[PDB]
Amino acid sequence: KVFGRCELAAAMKRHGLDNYRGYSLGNWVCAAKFESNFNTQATNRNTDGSTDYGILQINSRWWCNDGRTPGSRNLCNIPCSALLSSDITASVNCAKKIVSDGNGMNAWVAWRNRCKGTDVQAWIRGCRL
Ligand SMILES: [Br-]
Ligand SMILES: [Br-]
Ligand SMILES: [Br-]
Ligand SMILES: [Br-]
Ligand SMILES: [Br-]
Ligand code: NA
Repeated sequence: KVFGRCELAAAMKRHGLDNYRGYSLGNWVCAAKFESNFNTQATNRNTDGSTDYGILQINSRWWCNDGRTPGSRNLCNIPCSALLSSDITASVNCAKKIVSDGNGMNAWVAWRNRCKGTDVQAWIRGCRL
């Protein structure tokens, strides 16, 4: 599924992401835009052999199992394929663990480089929330 901007905002809000660990909704929508272009089916392989999955590009080295990342953990206790569903519940729950592990949303490189310190509220402007 490719989400619309306001559609994703509303889905994230319903799943408790608005102001989760102090990050306003616009941060999460901005990160999803530049990580996956709002596409739940996005995948990207990294040079170390791990793969990033889904709307928030969650990495297989630490967070999910994809059966092909040898030295890896599965901290969200899910198959990586569950992160590609049109239902974002799995991605959101896992993201909540990630953002809580100490480094905040800096775990998402695109957020750091393209959202951090910008007017992120712009990403939910005009939306019915
Ligand atoms: Br957009
Ligand atoms: Br915001
Ligand atoms: Br594995
Ligand atoms: Br959903
Ligand atoms: Br933080
Ligand atoms: Na893994």
